[PDB]
Amino acid sequence: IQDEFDKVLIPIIMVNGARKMHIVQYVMNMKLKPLVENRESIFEKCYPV
Amino acid sequence: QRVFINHLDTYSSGNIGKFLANCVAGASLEEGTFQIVGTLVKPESVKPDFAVEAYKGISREDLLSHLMECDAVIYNITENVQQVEEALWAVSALNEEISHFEKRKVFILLSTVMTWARSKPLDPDDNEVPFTEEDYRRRKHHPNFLDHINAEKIVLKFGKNAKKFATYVVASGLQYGAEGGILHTFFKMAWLGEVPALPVFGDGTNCIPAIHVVDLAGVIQNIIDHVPKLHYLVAVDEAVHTLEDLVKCISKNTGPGKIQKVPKENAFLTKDLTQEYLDHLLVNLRMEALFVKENFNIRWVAQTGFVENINSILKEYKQSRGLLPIKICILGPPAVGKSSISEE
Amino acid sequence: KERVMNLPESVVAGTHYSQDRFLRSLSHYRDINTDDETVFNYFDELEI
Repeated sequence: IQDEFDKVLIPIIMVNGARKMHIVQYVMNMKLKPLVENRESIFEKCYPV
Repeated sequence: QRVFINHLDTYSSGNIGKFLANCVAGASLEEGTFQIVGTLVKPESVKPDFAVEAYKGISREDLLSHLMECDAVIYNITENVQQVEEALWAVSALNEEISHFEKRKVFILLSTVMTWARSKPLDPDDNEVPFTEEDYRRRKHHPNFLDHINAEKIVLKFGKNAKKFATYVVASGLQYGAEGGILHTFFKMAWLGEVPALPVFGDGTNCIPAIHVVDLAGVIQNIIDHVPKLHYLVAVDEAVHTLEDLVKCISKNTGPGKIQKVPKENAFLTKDLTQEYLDHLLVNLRMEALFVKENFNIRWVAQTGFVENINSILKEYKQSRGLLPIKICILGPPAVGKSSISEE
Repeated sequence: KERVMNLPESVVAGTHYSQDRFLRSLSHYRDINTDDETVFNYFDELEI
């Protein structure tokens, strides 16, 4: 299925479940959080000059 | 089966009773409790839960009754003057009980090697020759202990009934384990450790033959089951440690290891060091419980010595007041409050 | 911030608690102790 994600080239993240689960929760929360907060900005590429 | 010992709120009696309760009669002959009854030293004390008897003072009639009630009786007269007179009364009234006896009953008295303080050896030149359960007959006195010796001898006068009635007396080395008062004091000293070197007394090279309360209790049960045919036995370790070794060990493990040898007069200042304890500091003795060591099928704690078992003995003492070290860190912002609270 | 600013100017004089130092250290304190990871995690794994 990861190879299928290659074929589509969708975003993939992975996180480790061996830590106590609330740590893992915080980690995937933290990584997802920019995507949601930005989401109003879908693309919005910008350029320093 | 039912056994008396006096003053169980002394560790010496108390822990013997504790272990003697858990063991089983006759078992000592091999390599569910008893019933145990006891007097308290202190009205502050309360019945040990291995024991069931309660007498903040006992009626002498009640005492004599319970002395008949027991299968065996032990008494101890170390430290206590009054216990000597009471045991003498007990054994005298027991002479009547010998006529009353349900069975040949057992009496035991607990006593210290300190009785031997003032002794010519058998070999005053080979000063390392040991002496045994045979030799105490010799034991050259020390003054209070000489009255103890008198009570011992009187107890053997009644002992002469032998097959009709058994009496026994035992000489104990210095007592160690179970918060034992002298080592407790030196434990207390090293636990605070505030002096950079811990005090040591005159020569200090004097050997103090010693027994541990559990191994003494085992000896007592072995005597009870055996009913040994010699009516005095010695209770001392092979350790042969000098007091110098004792304090060196104590300071090394607990303290700085550093130690200082000082006039005994400097020790005399101390509160819990009764003159009895200072005398224990004075004594050299050299004896071996050969009769026990042949006869008695003890499963030891260890036959060896305090210096070796020191780690276990300290662990016992630390449990005795639960003084397990407390160990903390607290996390967050810095300094103000944080350090303040930590220091509080 | 209030407590620190309320510290005597003499007390704070040149200290790590001078406001620039205080601010930077406070941030650094948070930045290290991510809920992703903290020193606590070692003891948490010991479950003490």
